[PDB]
Amino acid sequence: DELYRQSLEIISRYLREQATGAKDTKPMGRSGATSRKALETLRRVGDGVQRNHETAFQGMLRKLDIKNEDDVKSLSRVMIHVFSDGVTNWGRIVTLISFGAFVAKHLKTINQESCIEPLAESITDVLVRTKRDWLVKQRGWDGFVEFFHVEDLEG
Ligand SMILES: CN1CC/C=C/[C@H](OCCN2CC(F)(F)C2)[C@@H]2CC[C@H]2CN2C[C@@]3(CCCc4cc(Cl)ccc43)COc3ccc(cc32)[C@@](O)(C(=O)NS(=O)(=O)N(C)C)CC1=O
Repeated sequence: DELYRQSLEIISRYLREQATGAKDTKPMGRSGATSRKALETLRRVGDGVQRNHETAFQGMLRKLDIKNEDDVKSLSRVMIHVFSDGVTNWGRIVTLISFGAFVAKHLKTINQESCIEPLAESITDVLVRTKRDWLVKQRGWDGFVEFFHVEDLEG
């Protein structure tokens, strides 16, 4: 399952990078060039979403009351409720992943770093396993990179 593997790698790296503040130096697996550009895109676009919606992000986190492994496990049900049961577009996918990074940073601050990788698997599961058809039709991560591509300015 190339799409799942690639999705997991991108999502995991972003969540880990966000939580630790350090870049992972290990090579990407398959389709490395696209995965690199996807991660760079998430860095640009996800960071903005977290700031543009700072108050709501803090509010949702407080509402979820995330303390440990059991609470982190319960998030899949909530992701299905909120994300899967709605329209699909790249903006909503970025918000899914960006709030994931927001949760990962919370896990770091409460010294629950070990829950970050399971969280990343949970997000990947919801995204790929409920929206595969849409993702394929939109050209997957290549489509993601193309969608958010910014032209160089003249002059
Ligand atoms: C306009 N926006 C961004 C702003 C919305 C912020 C939202 O808060 C609204 C105000 N609430 C927070 C409160 F304090 F409880 C009062 C939530 C902050 C995270 C937003 C909820 N989640 C986050 C969520 C759901 C919660 C659990 C979760 C966990 C992980 Cl690890 C990752 C993602 C998620 C599913 O992913 C989302 C995808 C798309 C949208 C919203 C998603 C959205 O696509 C979406 O559908 N949001 S919404 O259902 O709440 N509604 C505003 C349309 C995001 C969107 O439209």
